[PDB]
Amino acid sequence: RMGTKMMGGLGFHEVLNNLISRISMDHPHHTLFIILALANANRDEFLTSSQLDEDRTEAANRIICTIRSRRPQMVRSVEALCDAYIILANLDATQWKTQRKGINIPADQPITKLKNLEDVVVPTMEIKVDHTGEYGNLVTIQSFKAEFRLAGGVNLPKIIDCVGSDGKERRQLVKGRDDLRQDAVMQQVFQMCNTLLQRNTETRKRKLTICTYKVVPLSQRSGVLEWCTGTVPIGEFLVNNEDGAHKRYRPNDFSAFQCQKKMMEVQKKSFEEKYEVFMDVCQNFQPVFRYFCMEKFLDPAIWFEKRLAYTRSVATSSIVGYILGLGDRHVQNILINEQSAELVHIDLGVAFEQGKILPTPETVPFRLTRDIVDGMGITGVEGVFRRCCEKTMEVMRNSQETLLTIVEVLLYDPLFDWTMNPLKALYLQQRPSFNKVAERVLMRLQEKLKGVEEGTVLSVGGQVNLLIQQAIDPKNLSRLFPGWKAWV
Amino acid sequence: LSTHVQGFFTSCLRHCCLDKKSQRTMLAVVDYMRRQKRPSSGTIFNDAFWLDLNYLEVAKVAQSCAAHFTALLYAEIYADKKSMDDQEKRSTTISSLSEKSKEETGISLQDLLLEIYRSIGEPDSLYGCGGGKMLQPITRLRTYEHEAMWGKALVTYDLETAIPSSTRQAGIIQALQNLGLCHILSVYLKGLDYENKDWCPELEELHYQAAWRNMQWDHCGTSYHESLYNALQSLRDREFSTFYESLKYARVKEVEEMCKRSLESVYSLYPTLSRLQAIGELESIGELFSRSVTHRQLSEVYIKWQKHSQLLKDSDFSFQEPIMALRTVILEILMEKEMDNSQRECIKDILTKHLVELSILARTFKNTQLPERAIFQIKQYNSVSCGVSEWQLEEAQVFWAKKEQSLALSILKQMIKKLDASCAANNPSLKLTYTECLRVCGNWLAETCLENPAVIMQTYLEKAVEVAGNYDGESSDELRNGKMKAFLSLAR
Amino acid sequence: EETGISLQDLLLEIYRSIGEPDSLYGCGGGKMLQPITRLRTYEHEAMWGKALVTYDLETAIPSSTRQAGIIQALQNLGLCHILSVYLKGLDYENKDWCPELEELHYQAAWRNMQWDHCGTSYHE
Amino acid sequence: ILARTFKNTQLPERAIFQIKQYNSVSCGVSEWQLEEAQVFWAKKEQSLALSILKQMIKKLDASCAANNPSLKLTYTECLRVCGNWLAETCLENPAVIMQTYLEKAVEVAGNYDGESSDELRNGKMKAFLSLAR
Amino acid sequence: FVLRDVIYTLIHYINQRPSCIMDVSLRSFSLCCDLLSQVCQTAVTYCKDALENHLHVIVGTLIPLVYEQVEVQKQVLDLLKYLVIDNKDNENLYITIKLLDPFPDHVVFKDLRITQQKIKYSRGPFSLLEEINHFLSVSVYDALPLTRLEGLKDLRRQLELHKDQMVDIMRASQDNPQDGIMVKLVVNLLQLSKMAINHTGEKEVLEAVGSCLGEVGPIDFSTIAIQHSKDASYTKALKLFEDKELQWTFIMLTYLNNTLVEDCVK
Ligand SMILES: Nc1ncnc2c1ncn2[C@@H]1O[C@H](COP(=O)(O)OP(=O)(O)NP(=O)(O)O)[C@@H](O)[C@H]1O
Ligand SMILES: [Mg+2]
Repeated sequence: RMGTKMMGGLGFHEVLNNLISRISMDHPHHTLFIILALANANRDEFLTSSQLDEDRTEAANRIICTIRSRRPQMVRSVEALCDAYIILANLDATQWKTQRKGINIPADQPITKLKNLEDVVVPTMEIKVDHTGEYGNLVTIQSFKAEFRLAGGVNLPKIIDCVGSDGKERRQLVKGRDDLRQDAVMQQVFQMCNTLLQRNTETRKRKLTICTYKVVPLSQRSGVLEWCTGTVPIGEFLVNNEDGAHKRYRPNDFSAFQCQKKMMEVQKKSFEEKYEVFMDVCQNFQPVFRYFCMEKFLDPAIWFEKRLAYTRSVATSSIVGYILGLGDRHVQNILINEQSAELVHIDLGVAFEQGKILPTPETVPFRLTRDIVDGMGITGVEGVFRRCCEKTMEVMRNSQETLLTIVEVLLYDPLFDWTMNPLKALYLQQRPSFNKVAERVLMRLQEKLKGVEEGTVLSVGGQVNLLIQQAIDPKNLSRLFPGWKAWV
Repeated sequence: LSTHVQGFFTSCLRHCCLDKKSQRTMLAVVDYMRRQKRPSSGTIFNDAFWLDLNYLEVAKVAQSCAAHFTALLYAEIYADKKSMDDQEKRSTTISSLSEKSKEETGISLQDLLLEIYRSIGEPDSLYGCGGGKMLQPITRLRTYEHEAMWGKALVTYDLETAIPSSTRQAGIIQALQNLGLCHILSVYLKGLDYENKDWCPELEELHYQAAWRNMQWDHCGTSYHESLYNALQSLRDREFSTFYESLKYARVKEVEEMCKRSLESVYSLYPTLSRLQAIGELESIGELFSRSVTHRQLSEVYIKWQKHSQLLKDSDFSFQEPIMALRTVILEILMEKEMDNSQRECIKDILTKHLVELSILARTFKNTQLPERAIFQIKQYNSVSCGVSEWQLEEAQVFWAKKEQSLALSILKQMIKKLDASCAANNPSLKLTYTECLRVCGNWLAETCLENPAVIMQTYLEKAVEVAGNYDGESSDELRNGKMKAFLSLAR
Repeated sequence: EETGISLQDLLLEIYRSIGEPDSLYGCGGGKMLQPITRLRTYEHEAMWGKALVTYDLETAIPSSTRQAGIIQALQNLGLCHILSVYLKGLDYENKDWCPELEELHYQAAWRNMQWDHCGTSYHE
Repeated sequence: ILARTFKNTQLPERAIFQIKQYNSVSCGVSEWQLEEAQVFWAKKEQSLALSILKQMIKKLDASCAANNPSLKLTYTECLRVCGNWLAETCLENPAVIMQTYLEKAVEVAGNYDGESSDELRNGKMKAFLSLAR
Repeated sequence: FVLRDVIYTLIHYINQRPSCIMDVSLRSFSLCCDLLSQVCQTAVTYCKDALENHLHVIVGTLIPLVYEQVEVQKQVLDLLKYLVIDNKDNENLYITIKLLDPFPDHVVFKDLRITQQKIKYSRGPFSLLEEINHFLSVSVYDALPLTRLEGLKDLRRQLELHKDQMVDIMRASQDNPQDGIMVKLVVNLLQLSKMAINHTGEKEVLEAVGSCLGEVGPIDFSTIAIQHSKDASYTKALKLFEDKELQWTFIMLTYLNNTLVEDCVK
């Protein structure tokens, strides 16, 4: 909201600038990267629009100068670190697409040169807030490793290792040609939902939380985020062609490739043919996710604890994502922690039921496919999952006012590009007035928080039952995009 | 090896093997073999079948040997193997698998799963395996007790007669106690003793529990509640040696009874920990009762009790209620016993605070009869004065929780009128009560739509803010909290 | 303070005598907190659990009406076995027998088909 | 039924217990089992009522073969009430509710051709109204 | 091996003895005590780290011995003073002196208690978490419940007057409740109580455990399955061997070595 047009004795912009300056000076480690990203919105083309953008850039530059006046060393060194990060992101690295061993970082990159930045806390870490202004004994960046790994994708992000003051490595994912501000905002909402869950006894006793990771956008088209070490994509564990769980445990069933091909063939056909093909595929494709906890945790007590944690994580994530209208929950967008068996949701670009606007609309509130339920045990959705879903929905309903206020603050953020556009819709599904929309989304969220679904008021249990029935309905799953992999 | 091991495991359930040590040895053999990789390339599920085992019988034996997690894992393995075998043969939910297992090996999978989940003690998992014996009265009563549906449990216990008399009477007594009904419970126990001469130990324990909870001091191996009653009676009689002896015996008995269990689930420890904490609190109060009693010692004892209650904020109500009841009995004994120094007012205030805390705790756990009983106990020792007290506000809150809005509003309005007539910005203690009463009355009137917004804002909310702030009784923490709450209500 | 008669109490008694159910809510402001009025409200609304709890709790109520209300609340909730054991304990605890308790005992005896329990009243 | 109408739940349970004292469970179900399911529904115990009604429906389907005129009304009412309860609780998708319960109740009431009755006419009217709704 | 065998043989001789002591029994007892003292002195003099593994059992055996006749009491106190007081400056023995169980509150134990408490508190004052950690670390040494009795009392004091720090402890254990220190302490106390069953002075140990468990009531531990303390050294030793036969050999050798300190001669 920073600007320059209405500065004055009682102007909004001057008061906002003073408040933001005070916040930045009291807590530089929580605000410097944000303000620099605002100031470095168009740094990408520099290294290699509207009046609002220029006003925001000028105000951010003013805040940077004011911060630098009292503490110049940290500002200069953080600027150098951000420049090195953006330069590393802009690296093409198209030749090493086939290599998975670790590519040595070129000596030209400035990230290799910089060592011992005592004034820079690691951006990936979560910095605890102390009310006393002094910050001390914080883990600062010491150096970076000389090797970077390549992650699969259309545009290849880079996995780097940062060695901090304590000498312990932390893996970071550097991305370019993509916007990370949406992910950071969604992480903020996830943190607020976790705080709401913590302060209620019913959900605190069950330890219901949403797994979160730190995202730091460095420009309008680049960023660095926390790499969730010890996690594997659920699709990688399940339907990997070489040593996937489906291939290992059910050799005589359909291969994942066969199911995918059969699903694509029926795409341009009638709905009845889609449903019958989906049923035939599900007949020859049985879930095997229950073997995830069995093969990793041989001790029965640890196995039971990990399975319970997995089920609780699935329930909490499903309810929270339904409240926020999270979409694009395909197998590569969900990771599972190998140590704790808890689910982490990534790629949060699609939310607030924008996925229903897609060419092939998403007909499910969340992902509750056969493998997800099979991972819950012999009882399935009954028992822990349904009760935890009811508890999470009860907490959500009890905090509808605060949640609605937070989403109101989100939706009117000028820099939050949450609405669906044709280019984004086409990129999501490829094959070989704003105020009106915001008000509609807010009213839909209000209806969800009050338990109104189809014009009828439902209890927490009834709403949970309706959501589970919609999520597990084969008719809805048969209509989904093949990339969603509803049969997995 | 497969046929002989299967024969051994079926011998355990024939009911022949009846020695727990041999069953544990063979279960250890199975557990070790489960973790080894077979020479042929395969998965962990294949590694689970070094021998052609029937894992349902092994799971039943493990449950008999109190290996609940192992039994659950073996039941899951058996279900998976049965499904795979059925699919291979053809080239079914839990109920169908249970029917087939019952007609093949004689063990119902659903019943075994329900027993395993009951043994584990995880509350939500009890809803997963429900389809079996839903209509059976025992399962219904267990569900009612788990959900604290004490009225439904009492009705079902009274109705069903095929249940054995001992457990039926135990459930009736528990349901009566959990709903208050102390006089009804005492008369029921008297009638039961009239109708039967034979006395079973569990009914004796329940009778002793009712005797000490209701302060019936003429009711007089030793059990826990008998030991508690004897210790309380000795404390009243100032018999301290036998008091300490009985407390020590009860402590040793509790620990010994805990030692003979499986020690596999954390939920098995909580009742023992609650009993031991109650015994420790009684023992601590014993020393204070022995020597002279002063304001400072009572204050420190109550502060320690409040700290331990804060440590127990996440515990279940079933583990906190006995401690609160024992604290109430201890305080009432302390007040009732010889006090000629006129400093029984300190115990009166301490007991009032304790009963307000108990009412708040019972309200938090959706219980309404216990707060009413606590309010009655408060009114027994207290009266209505010009300077109102916090227990009247607590009573109004209790009546609100009972879905009796008119009564709570009337009580709060009378409280506000009395405070306005009495207080003139002179009593710092009355300030917080006045502000909270005004704020709560305004919030309730807003919620019920019984008053227009203008009157609610003029008379209650801004008035609460003005009382909290313009009185200028600053330099306090509770005042800061009350000011924050009033500001938030007015802002909302 | 002038004539010694409370208008609100008189109105409440008149409306109770008339027996019109809704009119009982018109004059409520008097003696809302009194246990007798609360118990009458609970009985009028068939809140038998609340009536039973309040009857058990409050002791200043005379024993005869307290026991009558307890028995009525127990009967209206079923609880035939509990009611019978309560009556047995009550007879154990007291030798003097008032006529209303005798009528209630006879009512419980015929309702529960206790045929060994044996001016005459209706239930007798 | 009368105690349920007056918002009383303990008396219907006692009456159901008294019924079960003298009666048992047979292949040809009776109306008191449906009444017990209704009582459990009035107790806000929806899972128990649904389980009882589904067991009733399964037993009726296994036993009856459009042969008993008395069982026809019970079967139709059980199917209609189960469909309505499943619709109210949102525990089943509309397609299964319509295929298995509502149209099935209409078919049982009408295609069996056990006409010339008043209770049959009332049951047919209720099933038609439920399907229409 | 000879050192360990001699100490364990003498300890077994001392532990089992007639309640009534005659002249020949007293002479045999004095001979055992003298031989134990001579062996301890020689081993300490010529090998500083010789007693780092056998000090705990020797002290636990000698402690009940002072509640006896004066003649044997003189020898037992002389041996205890030589082991503890006379070798406080010894660097290889100072580590193991810190970890032994506290001595009972008695006038005869005044000097030994003072020395041991200073050796324990030389670094500084102890917090509640530090006290619990020390109590848990002492456990792994000797499987004799009665020897721990005094330590139990000490714990019951701290949990009585450091309840404020228990809130901070539970808060610190919230994120990872599987290895919460309080549930670990409860499980260790219950294991100790199980060990005390069917042993001399079991009621006192049970009462101490009951008091300790009454100090920490039914606190929600946020965990379902009880985990037992497992030896990390054993696990690391197992990681070394890849062959199944080598792991079997290691397990059998560990069992055989652990059985060598048993009273039975066969
Ligand atoms: N925060 C993270 N922690 C761990 N692994 C991650 C994380 N984010 C992404 N990955 C991995 O990197 C892969 C690439 O995913 P992503 O970063 O979303 O790029 P993408 O697949 O192209 N989706 P997008 O870039 O938004 O079009 C994922 O499939 C994961 O295996
Ligand atoms: Mg992706």
